[PDB]
Amino acid sequence: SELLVNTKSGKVMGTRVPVLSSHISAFLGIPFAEPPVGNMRFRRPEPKKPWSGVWNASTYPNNCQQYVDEQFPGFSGSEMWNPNREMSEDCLYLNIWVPSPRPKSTTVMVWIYGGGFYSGSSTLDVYNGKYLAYTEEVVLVSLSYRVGAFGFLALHGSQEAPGNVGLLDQRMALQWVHDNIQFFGGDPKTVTIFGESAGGASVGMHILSPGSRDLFRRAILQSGSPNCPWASVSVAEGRRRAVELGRNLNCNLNSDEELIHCLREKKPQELIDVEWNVLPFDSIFRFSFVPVIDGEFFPTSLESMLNSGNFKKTQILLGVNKDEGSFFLLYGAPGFSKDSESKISREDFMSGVKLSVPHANDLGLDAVTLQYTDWMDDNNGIKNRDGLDDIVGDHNVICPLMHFVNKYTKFGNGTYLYFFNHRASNLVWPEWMGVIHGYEIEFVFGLPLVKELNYTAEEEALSRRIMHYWATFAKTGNPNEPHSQESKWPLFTTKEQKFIDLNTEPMKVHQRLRVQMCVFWNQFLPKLLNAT
Amino acid sequence: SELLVNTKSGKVMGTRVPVLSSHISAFLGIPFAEPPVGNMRFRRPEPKKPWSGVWNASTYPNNCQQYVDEQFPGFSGSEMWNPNREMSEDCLYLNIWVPSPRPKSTTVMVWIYGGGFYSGSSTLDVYNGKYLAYTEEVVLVSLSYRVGAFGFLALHGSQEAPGNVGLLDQRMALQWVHDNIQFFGGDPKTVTIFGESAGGASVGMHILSPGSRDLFRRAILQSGSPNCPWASVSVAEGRRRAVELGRNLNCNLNSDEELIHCLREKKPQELIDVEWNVLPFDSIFRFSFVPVIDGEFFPTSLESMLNSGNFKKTQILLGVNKDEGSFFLLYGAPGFSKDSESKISREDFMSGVKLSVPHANDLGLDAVTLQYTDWMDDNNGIKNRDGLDDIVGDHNVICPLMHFVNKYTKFGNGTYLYFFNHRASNLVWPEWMGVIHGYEIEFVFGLPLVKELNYTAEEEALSRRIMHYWATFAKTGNPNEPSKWPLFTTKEQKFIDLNTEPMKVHQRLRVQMCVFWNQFLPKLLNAT
Ligand SMILES: *[C@@H]1O[C@H](CO)[C@@H](O)[C@H](O)[C@H]1NC(C)=O
Ligand SMILES: *[C@@H]1O[C@H](CO)[C@@H](O)[C@H](O)[C@H]1NC(C)=O
Ligand SMILES: *[C@@H]1O[C@H](CO)[C@@H](O)[C@H](O)[C@H]1NC(C)=O
Ligand SMILES: *[C@@H]1O[C@H](CO)[C@@H](O)[C@H](O)[C@H]1NC(C)=O
Repeated sequence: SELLVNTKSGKVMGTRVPVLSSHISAFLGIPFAEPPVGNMRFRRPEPKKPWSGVWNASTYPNNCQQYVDEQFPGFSGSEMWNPNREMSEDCLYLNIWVPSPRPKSTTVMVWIYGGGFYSGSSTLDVYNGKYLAYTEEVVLVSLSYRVGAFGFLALHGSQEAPGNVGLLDQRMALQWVHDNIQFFGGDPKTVTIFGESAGGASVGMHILSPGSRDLFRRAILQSGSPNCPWASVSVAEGRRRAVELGRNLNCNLNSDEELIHCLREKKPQELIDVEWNVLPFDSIFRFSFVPVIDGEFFPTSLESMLNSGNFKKTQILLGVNKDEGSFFLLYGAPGFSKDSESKISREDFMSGVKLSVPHANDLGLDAVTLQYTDWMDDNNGIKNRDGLDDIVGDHNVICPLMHFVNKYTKFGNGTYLYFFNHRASNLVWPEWMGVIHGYEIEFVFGLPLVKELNYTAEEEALSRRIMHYWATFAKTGNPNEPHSQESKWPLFTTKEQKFIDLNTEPMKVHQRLRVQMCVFWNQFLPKLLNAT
Repeated sequence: SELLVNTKSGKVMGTRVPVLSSHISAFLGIPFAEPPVGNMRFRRPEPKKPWSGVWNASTYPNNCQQYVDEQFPGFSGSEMWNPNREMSEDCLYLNIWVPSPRPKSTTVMVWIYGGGFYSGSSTLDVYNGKYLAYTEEVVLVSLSYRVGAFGFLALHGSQEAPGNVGLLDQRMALQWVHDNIQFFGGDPKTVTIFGESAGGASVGMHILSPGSRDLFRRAILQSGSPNCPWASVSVAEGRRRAVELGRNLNCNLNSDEELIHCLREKKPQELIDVEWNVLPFDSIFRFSFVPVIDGEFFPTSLESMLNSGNFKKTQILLGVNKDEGSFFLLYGAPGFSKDSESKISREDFMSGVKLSVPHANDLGLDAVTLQYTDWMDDNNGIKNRDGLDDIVGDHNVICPLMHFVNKYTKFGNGTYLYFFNHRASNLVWPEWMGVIHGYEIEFVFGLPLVKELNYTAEEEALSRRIMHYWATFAKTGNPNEPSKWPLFTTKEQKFIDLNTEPMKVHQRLRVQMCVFWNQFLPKLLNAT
């Protein structure tokens, strides 16, 4: 049968799902590892031992234990990111969308959800893969990984909670695709991994990690890179937060054994109710438990690896959105509201920069302030809002990614940079937020194609050309169809540094995405802070 | 006789001079101090001893001993600033232009030449005071002071070479005006001291110094303020440079007394030939012997005086030119030429900022570089040239003056700020230099009023309104006579452009860059 597939770990039964007046096969909730429960919490994942019979893979699996956003109860703008299925530590499953009839050895694209490494699910509506798998004729995989303490608690030295197990969970799902995707009509030699935000950081992390390199062909990074200030911590910082989590729950802090054993006795929600209390400073765009530069998953410092070219050399397609930071200012900085224009006073602007660059000293803070303050009009609420907006987006996403793209391009075999700046017609968030963090995803996933979602005709075209760029890139390493016809997305070179805007208007080629601000964030500020 | 005046020091005989198809009286080279020669070298000035008979005040006096610019021989653009009389240590004299007939108790304006404290003359053509004295009916005086080591060699503690004697020469000339100007129809109670560059800084220094405050009513500072980075040094740096000047001339350095006896045996030119060797860094807009913060002429640090309001409270009228730094890049920065557009490679730009901010560490240099580099086009020679140009102008003149203006206005009784940006139609310097340092001077002195100088009619009108602003201000404390030049307040921070077009009011002159130069860089350097 088309829906019955025999994998290396057991039989699986999918379900025929309708998609845009047609249909396709979907294998949902396929396990790829042993439930990391009990004495398995915090430990490296273990392959799902083979099962007998037929696994019912017709419904979405559970979502990993995570923090749930309740800021705006009922609001679709925020609710669309919360788990839409029951949470559980038993959450290591992957979803697959196969074109019907089943391809022979077609391109495969593996999605890695974002969520600051503290949240995220593979079952969200904006990640429904039937549209992209169907339209571009690709085998689309949806993986999952442990988040928060459950996936990144790190006590370097210990083997019970070594850290980066969330990254290892992803790697095991990738090793699984490598071993069984051929049975679903996918070609394991042509697999592309792509993700947004924390997911984009992950992709760049597999690009770097020797243990992940051979498990994929190419990579796509959306609004995130391995070197983001919020994407990792030192073993020292990791241990401290680990111990502080224990302190927070009254645990025996004498040994990693006692601390860990204590943590494993707590219910999931207990660890989550205190998750945010371990951060070093009051801040925005900083998450408690994230990847650690251990010296194993990451041989050396991310920078030294980027400089020496120690990473997979292949093709990459990456980019960012116009307003990466508004979402985070709305939730954590004073003066911001989703119900107003959020004009910021000079006082709140100041509080906003300290909140945005929590690791900076006074001199650093003055440098940032000066770099984004129009001193002829310092009391302009609008310029203060947008300035603070750019600070958050530049420091946390755009510039770290530009540093990555420039370093990588020195060794890579092809780079394609994009600047997504389209404000969706049916956006439910206030206009001041602009092109919000995560809102290029619904276009990558073809949501604009479904009529009842009420997107405009031009947004459907944008979605269609974006999915095609992604898919064509996945298949060939180039988003452009060889001597096709339409405008050509140019390669990003260390010399020209070209990139295109992604929106509903004709293609526009640009150069040096936000160099001025990024030179500040990538070169000057670091030297300023390093000096004291 | 109108040309014969009895001063408290002795008789003076002036000379009737023609000015724009008319005449006025001119008393040139009147001694106000004892010749600071021989044993008087480096010492505070001594009042001129009364003479008997009639002093011939019909011709300009000597210019003080100074380094002479020879970069462009014959070139009028640089020549107009060189001594135009015999140089001599016997140079403490002042000149006076009195409108004819001799007015009765009228406004007095005292000019103090600039020149980095290492040069300058009161006899230059651009300082001829007949046009301004005539046109605005004011009594115009140009004084003189010792420059270079002769006026600022400072060995604090010593009474033989205490430093700041050049500022004192200035003060003695003012004291002389305060005592004798009434005899020329001047009103000692309505005296305005004005100067450009080093002279503008001097004006600001008299504004701060308790010993100078009662000798004048109001002040005008052009392209200079007391707090300029090149306008002063500490007693330690002053001594260090002094001792180094000795080292350069194989002088006995065992004691100040021996070092000083040695320096006094040398001919003026021997001191000058080594003057520049005492600077601490390779640099531009940095001069060897300048005023020193001694705790005497300057009670405490310039900044503390500005903060505590420890200075004369009155009306001030000051400004800067659009391109203050081009003159200095041309003489000391790589890539610059007088006969070229001077596009600056990226390499020359780098060494250029290094030369402009000699005291900064590497982080400071990166900060300055980042602040002035358009990274979407960093290999643009024009932008690199203009950028380096603004760095030198902003750091040395504009921002230091703006910090001064903002501090003063908190206690002052009236501030009028200007931004002069009119490129002379008949300028001999290349276009890239723009509105050059010192070139608003010819307008203040009304040179555009003389037909054979080939200025345009609009430049003559500009000169006339500038002179009237200066004179009216000098005369009432307001450049406006009852388009209004708005008063500068700490709140509005208004200022006007000074050019051939109609008046345009603006706010916060170069505030973005000056926040960097006045607040961020200093803090960066103090922390690193
Ligand atoms: C798989 O589960 C779905 C959802 O309840 C159900 O409709 C389907 O019949 C199940 N498959 C079998 C035959 O167990
Ligand atoms: C990629 O590598 C191939 C083979 O080494 C080479 O021919 C090609 O020029 C490279 N392309 C890029 C964009 O570096
Ligand atoms: C004053 O000195 C000048 C300069 O030599 C001389 O020409 C003039 O005749 C002198 N005045 C008189 C008449 O004493
Ligand atoms: C100047 O001083 C007078 C007298 O004290 C005062 O009334 C006036 O407001 C002051 N003007 C300015 C510009 O400060």
